[PDB]
Amino acid sequence: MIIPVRCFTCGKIVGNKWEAYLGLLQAEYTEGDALDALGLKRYCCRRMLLAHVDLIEKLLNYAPLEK
Amino acid sequence: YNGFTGRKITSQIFIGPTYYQRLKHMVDDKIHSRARGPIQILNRQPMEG
Amino acid sequence: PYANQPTVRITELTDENVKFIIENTDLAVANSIRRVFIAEVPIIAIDWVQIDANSSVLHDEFIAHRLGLIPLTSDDIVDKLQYSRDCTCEEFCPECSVEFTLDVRCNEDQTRHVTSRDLISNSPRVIPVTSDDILIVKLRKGQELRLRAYAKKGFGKEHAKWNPTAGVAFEYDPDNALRHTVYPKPEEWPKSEYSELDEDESQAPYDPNGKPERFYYNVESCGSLRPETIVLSALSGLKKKLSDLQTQLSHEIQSDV
Amino acid sequence: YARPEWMIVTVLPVPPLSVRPAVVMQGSARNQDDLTHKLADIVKINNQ
Amino acid sequence: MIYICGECHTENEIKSRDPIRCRECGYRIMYKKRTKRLVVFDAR
RNA sequence: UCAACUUCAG
Ligand SMILES: CO[C@@H]1[C@H](O)[C@H](n2cnc3c(=O)nc(N)[nH]c32)O[C@H]1COP(=O)(O)OP(=O)(O)OP(=O)(O)O
Ligand SMILES: [Zn+2]
Ligand SMILES: [Zn+2]
Ligand SMILES: [Zn+2]
Repeated sequence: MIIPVRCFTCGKIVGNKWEAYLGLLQAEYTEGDALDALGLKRYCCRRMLLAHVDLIEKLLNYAPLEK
Repeated sequence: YNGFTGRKITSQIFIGPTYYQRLKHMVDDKIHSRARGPIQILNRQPMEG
Repeated sequence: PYANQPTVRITELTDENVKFIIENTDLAVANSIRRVFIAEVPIIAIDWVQIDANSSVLHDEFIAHRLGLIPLTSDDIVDKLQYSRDCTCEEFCPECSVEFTLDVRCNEDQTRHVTSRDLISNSPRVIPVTSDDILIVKLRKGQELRLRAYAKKGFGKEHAKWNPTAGVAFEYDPDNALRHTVYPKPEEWPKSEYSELDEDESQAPYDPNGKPERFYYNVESCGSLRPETIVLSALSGLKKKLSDLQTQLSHEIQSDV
Repeated sequence: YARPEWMIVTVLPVPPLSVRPAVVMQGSARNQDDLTHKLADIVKINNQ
Repeated sequence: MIYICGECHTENEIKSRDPIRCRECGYRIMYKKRTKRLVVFDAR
């Protein structure tokens, strides 16, 4: 639903890298090159960003219960 | 490398990222125990479920 | 009949990484030092959360989980802080904990990214490794998150939120000479980065009298503790565990006498 | 123990209320067992 | 108590034994609104 | 509450 803080396998903080990853993808970088630029090295950490599905954006479309 | 002792495991081990699913069957929903609980009216035997 | 004298050579030292080599040491000692890196180095992390208002899409305990996983600078005061169990005061106090506050509302139309920067600490030494930022939640307009949190000292054996390190790379015998791992086809196997072999030779010749020594470590910090001080604190903590064990052992031996 | 005449039903045994319990819902209502309804039908026809 | 309206998201106070209809919108789905007492969550 | 139905588990 939202990018997890810390990769499950090792624990490196991946929560701060999702917006940068999306921006680098917008730039032109391939997924692998963006992952390298963000500093993700082990495939455990690259799985976190590469496989992430951001549903929080779809859930934010619904109006809040209390405004 | 063995986690407990640090020695290399002699047989090299197949590791990779595989997709796993968490099925709805969980132990907390299944654990049950009975000891002189409620009893049916007709049979006067322990209840079901 | 006595302990060997180990030697350390630090190859790389960066704000995020320490690559070092320990020579003339046992495999058990080396592995347990790595194990203490992972699980027995004290750190500061959020362990008490009280959410006054959470209208975000994520439920309260989801927010609490994410807050706990956020790293917090624990370089100096983690040694000064006491465990909550040790502290005499009831619940939590400045000596046993650090207080954080979050008061974010998305008044604007554009989505508000609540980050670790929005967490405000009562003591300046502990900050959420902000000096991007870890994203706690995204808030739509009209959605508000308010909470108070308390961060306590602890180590990774309790919970992975207290792990000071990301990945501890531990390698010994880079070229297989003790045959601790027996390759079915040695040539297919990639050379290690620490390997000194020529490209033609897949494995070093079997050393019958050899013993695992010259262990190579790469310790990556999570940012809470400096990677150097992770290793130093681990060595000191293992020594303290051994000394406590010796004290209790001496007491029980005296009792038996 | 068994005479052939006794096989023909001249007296119908009505089982005790233990055999045919009254199913109570919320105290608002008391459903009756299938046996109670069938016995009610038998009593009605017998009275007729 | 005070019930937040399902549609117009305006808090309305409805007494007991009173029909559940928000004033000014008429929606018939209300929500109880979060409790004042606070619950401690271990971040674990 | 009880009967019925369906869906699952091994
Ligand atoms: C091995 O035999 C068992 C038992 O006989 C018992 N059992 C299961 N279903 C039934 C049933 O409907 N009726 C009756 N009476 N017994 C039943 O289950 C059988 C196997 O079934 P399976 O073949 O699916 O076992 P996997 O080979 O599939 O095991 P995986 O790798 O998933 O763990
Ligand atoms: Zn990882
Ligand atoms: Zn205290
Ligand atoms: Zn309304």
